[PDB]
Amino acid sequence: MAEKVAVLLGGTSAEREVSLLSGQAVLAGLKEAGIDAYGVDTKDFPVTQLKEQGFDKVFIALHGRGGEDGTLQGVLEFLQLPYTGSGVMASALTMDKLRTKLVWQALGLPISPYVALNRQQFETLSPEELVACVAKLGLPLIVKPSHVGMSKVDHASELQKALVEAFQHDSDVLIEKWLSGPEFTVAILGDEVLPSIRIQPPGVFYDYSDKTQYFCPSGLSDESEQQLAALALQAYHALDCSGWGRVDVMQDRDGHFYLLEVNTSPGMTSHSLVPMAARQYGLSFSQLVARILMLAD
Amino acid sequence: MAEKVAVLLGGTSAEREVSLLSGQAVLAGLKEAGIDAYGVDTKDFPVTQLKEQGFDKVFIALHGRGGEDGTLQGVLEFLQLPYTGSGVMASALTMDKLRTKLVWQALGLPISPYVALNRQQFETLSPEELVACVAKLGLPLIVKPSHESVGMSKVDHASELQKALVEAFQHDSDVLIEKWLSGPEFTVAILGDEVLPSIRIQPPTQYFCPSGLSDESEQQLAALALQAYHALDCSGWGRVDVMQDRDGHFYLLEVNTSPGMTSHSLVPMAARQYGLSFSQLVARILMLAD
Ligand SMILES: Nc1ncnc2c1ncn2[C@@H]1O[C@H](COP(=O)(O)OP(=O)(O)NP(=O)(O)O)[C@@H](O)[C@H]1O
Ligand SMILES: Nc1ncnc2c1ncn2[C@@H]1O[C@H](COP(=O)(O)OP(=O)(O)NP(=O)(O)O)[C@@H](O)[C@H]1O
Ligand SMILES: [Mg+2]
Ligand SMILES: [Mg+2]
Ligand code: NA
Ligand code: NA
Ligand code: NA
Repeated sequence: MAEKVAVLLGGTSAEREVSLLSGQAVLAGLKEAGIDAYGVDTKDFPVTQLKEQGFDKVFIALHGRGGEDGTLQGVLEFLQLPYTGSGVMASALTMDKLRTKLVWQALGLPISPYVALNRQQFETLSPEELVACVAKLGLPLIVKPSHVGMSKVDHASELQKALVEAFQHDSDVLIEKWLSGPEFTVAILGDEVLPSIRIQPPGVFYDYSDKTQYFCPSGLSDESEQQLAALALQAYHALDCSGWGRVDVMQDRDGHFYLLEVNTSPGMTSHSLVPMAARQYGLSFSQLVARILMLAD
Repeated sequence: MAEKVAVLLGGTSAEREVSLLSGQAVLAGLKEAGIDAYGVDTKDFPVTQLKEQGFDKVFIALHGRGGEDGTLQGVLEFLQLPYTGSGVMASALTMDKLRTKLVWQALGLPISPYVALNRQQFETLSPEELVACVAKLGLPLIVKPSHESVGMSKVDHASELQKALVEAFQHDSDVLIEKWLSGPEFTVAILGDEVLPSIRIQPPTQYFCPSGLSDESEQQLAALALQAYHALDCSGWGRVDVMQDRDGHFYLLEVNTSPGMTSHSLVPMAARQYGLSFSQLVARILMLAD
C-alpha cells in the first residue's frame, strides 16, 4: 500500500521562517511527484504523535534546534518511523564543532589549526599565557563557541576581550586560524556529490541578509572541483551522515581546502543552496525531493 | 509540590531483565532518600506520555537500545523533562566505537592500535590482502562490529581472520580489528565531577575493590577516565572502561552512558567503596539532572 508522508516544518527555533518556506516547497514538490504528503507545522502538532496520526514516512524540513540536532531523530527512532537525512548520532555530532573537528583530524582530513578552551583553563589563566598559547596560530584569528556571538581578532590585545563574550553562551570554545576564503558548499545526495557553489558574504562571516552572492558554477578549475568533491564526500561519511546534506568548505591563501561543517537539514527554499546545486546537476526540484525521500530506508 | 519522578525500567531490549532489577533498586533508593518516585515499565507505558501523566523528572534505568543510545534522550529533550545521565550526543556517540576512538585519538588519549574496515573494502579485497592490512597489529586480534559481545571474536592465527570478519560483517557496515591486550581490566565510575574508586575486573568473574593499583597509578587512571568522559561530552554519571598492556599502560575501551544498578553491579560497588549508600548514590545522580 502507498505511503503517507509527513513533511515537518516550521518548528519553534530561530529558523522557523525559513523552515516554513522550505517545507512549503518540499510539499509542492512531493505532490507534483504523486506522493501522499501532508504538511505538519511542529509548533502546533507534537512530533510524538506522528504514528497515531497515520503517517508512514517523515520528510524532515526543520532547521536548527530540535530539527537537525538529533532530538527529532531520536523521537522518530522511538516511533520506528523512517525519515530523511542523517540518523541521531550524525545529526547531533554535526552540531558540535569541536568533535566534528576531532573526528576529521584523527582521519587526517584538512581542518584549520585551532586550539580548544573550556571555562576551567580559561579562568585558571591570564592573557600573558593565553597569547603564547595561540601564538603558534598566527594572525588574525577567529574565536567561536563549540555549539552566533563570534569575533575576528587582529592582534594580541584584542584576544582576551573576545574570549569572555564567547563564554556568554557556551562552555567550550574554539580559537581557529583565520582563512582567506573563498567559501564553497557541496551538496550530497545519497552517494552523488553535486556541483559546488561559491558563496561571498558582505562581511567577514557567513553567519545567520538578502545581499549575499552565490556563484554556480563556482569558478574552480576542473582539477580543483574533483579534489573538493572527493574531500566533501569523505568528510560526510566521516561523520556517518546519510540520505543528503551539505558540506561547507573554505580555501586559504595557499589554495588548499579546509572543512568547516556539515549541515544535516539544509534549506529547501527556491533560493536555497541544495536546490540551486541540484538544478545545476540537472535535476528538477520535484526530482530532488522524490530522491531524498527514496533514500529513507 | 514534591517533584514527581519516573524511574524508567524494563523496556524491550536484550537488557530488559537486568533493567528491571536496576530500576527496582533505584526506585527503592530514591524512596529511602525522601523522593517521590514511581516505577514505570516502558514496555507497558509509552514514554511520550510522561509529561501528560504528571511526571516532572526522569531517572533513566534502561539499558541498551532505546535507553543508552540517544533515542530516549531525544524524546525527553522534546518533552523537556530533565533527566539523569548524558545528553543525545554523548549517549549516541558512545555507541559508535569507531568514532569514540577517533575523538580520543585526536586528543592524544591512549587507545589500542586498530584498523577500521567498512563493507565496501571487505567486498573489494582478498583474504590475503586483508591479512596484510592487519599485519602491523600482530596477534592475537579482537574483531568487533563498530556499533554497541555480539559478533565479537578473538583471532589467534591469520587464517581465522576471514571467518571473524564474516561473522561481524553480519551485524554492521563497519568493523574494528584491534590489537589484543593482556590486561587486567578496570572500570571507573564517574558521578558528576567526582571520580569514584576503580574496580579491577578479572574475568575467566572476580571483582576487586580496591583495585590493587598504587595511589599514583589510581591518580593517573582517575585523571585519564575523567578526560575520556569529558572528551565525549558525557555528564551526570557514567562508567569508564580501561585495560592495561603488559607494561601497565592504560588504554581506553568505552564509556557507558546508562550503567547497571543491581546489587551486583559495578557502579554501586564503587559507590560503596567511596562511602556512599546506594540510596545516597541515586539521589546524587538525580540531583545532577536539572
Ligand atoms: N577559521 C575561519 N576563518 C575564516 N572564516 C571562518 C572560519 N571559521 C568560520 N568562518 C566563517 O564563519 C561562517 C560561520 O561560521 P561557522 O564555523 O559555521 O560557526 P557557526 O557558529 O556555526 N556560525 P553559523 O553558520 O551562523 O552557524 C563560516 O561559514 C565562514 O564564513
Ligand atoms: N582490544 C582488546 N583486548 C582485550 N580484550 C578486549 C579488547 N576489546 C574488548 N575486550 C574484551 O571484550 C569486552 C567487551 O568489549 P567492548 O569493546 O565493549 O565490545 P562490545 O561488543 O561492546 N562487548 P559488550 O561491552 O559486552 O557489549 C571488554 O570488556 C574486554 O574484556
Ligand atoms: Mg554554522
Ligand atoms: Mg561495550
Ligand atoms: Na546536525
Ligand atoms: Na551511550
Ligand atoms: Na611506558
